[PDB]
Amino acid sequence: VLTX
Amino acid sequence: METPEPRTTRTILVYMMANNSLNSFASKNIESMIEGATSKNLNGGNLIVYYAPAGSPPELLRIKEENGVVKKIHLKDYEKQNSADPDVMRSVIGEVVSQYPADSYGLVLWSHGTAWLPSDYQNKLK
Amino acid sequence: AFGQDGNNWMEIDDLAKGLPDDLFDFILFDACYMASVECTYELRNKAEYILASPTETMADGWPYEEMMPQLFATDLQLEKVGETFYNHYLNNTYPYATVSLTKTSELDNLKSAIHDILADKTESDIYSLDPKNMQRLEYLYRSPGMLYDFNDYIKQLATAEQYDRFISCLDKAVVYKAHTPKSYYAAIGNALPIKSYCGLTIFVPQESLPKMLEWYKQRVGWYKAVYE
Repeated sequence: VLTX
Repeated sequence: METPEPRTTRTILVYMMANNSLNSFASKNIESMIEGATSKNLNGGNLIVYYAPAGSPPELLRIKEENGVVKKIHLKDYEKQNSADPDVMRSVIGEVVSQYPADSYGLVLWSHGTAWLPSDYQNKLK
Repeated sequence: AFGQDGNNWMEIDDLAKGLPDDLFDFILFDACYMASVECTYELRNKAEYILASPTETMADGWPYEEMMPQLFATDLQLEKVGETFYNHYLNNTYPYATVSLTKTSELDNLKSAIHDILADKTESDIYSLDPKNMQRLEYLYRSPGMLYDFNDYIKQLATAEQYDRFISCLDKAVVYKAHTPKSYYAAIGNALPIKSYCGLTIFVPQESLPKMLEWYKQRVGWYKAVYE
């Protein structure tokens, strides 16, 4: 999953 | 002439630098802003979004309930500009503060972040 | 850095140039890694409060729907807004969130406390520190680990009395913080435990990273403020  | 909106309690600007891989999430986050930004919840204040997506030029948006529906109103369509240039950020802030004066201002800075690290930090490791 | 637009970024000192002084009551960073003592210091005159995460935040980001009435309240309490963020990521499939609220007016006193610890220390002393004693809070791609828990770093270098002064100042500056038991790092596809947590990170200089330290000394205001 992507993070910022 | 442009006439500023009547002064209010608070103006919040969300500055969304989404010209990158976070694009889809900026749009989901704007959806969530729309769900929350009722007349009752905004409590008289202004919610302004600077939205800089991938693939199209930036836009200035006002999120406000009118006639029982929260609208995402296009204020300004910018030409292509570097949203990471401090002078562009300052200019946008100035547009917003001028047109939406308030007793209090808030800023949401939305994008990728790496603390203080230089953006070319990978070049400074080996 | 903050804010990616094509190839261009805002370095932390560039971001400070983009922000008027004394205008905003608060800045909320919906972004990874921005609850950094260096970043809050650089931006100390840009807001009275900075609400941010010291680690990575899931791409789903902050819960704006629930935050909205709190953000526009007459009695704005950013601790409530941070609590809304934190509680969102509780019993969740990705229960990983860190948040802190920094009161910028207290950073000058904190700077003085840190200066009195660090300014007389040598680089060899700093380079010698055992990383196993400090909580790592950053796992960027290609990084050997640069950002550590601020309290853990200072604890390795302060006398008991210096440390007591530091904690007094730190508690006035970091007025709210929260963390889940683990934090998730995209570059390793795993969540790792947070054993020690003060709400802010700091750079731990390393002998193997001289170019990073050079850039830090010249471009990050915190360096000259507390190491010189």
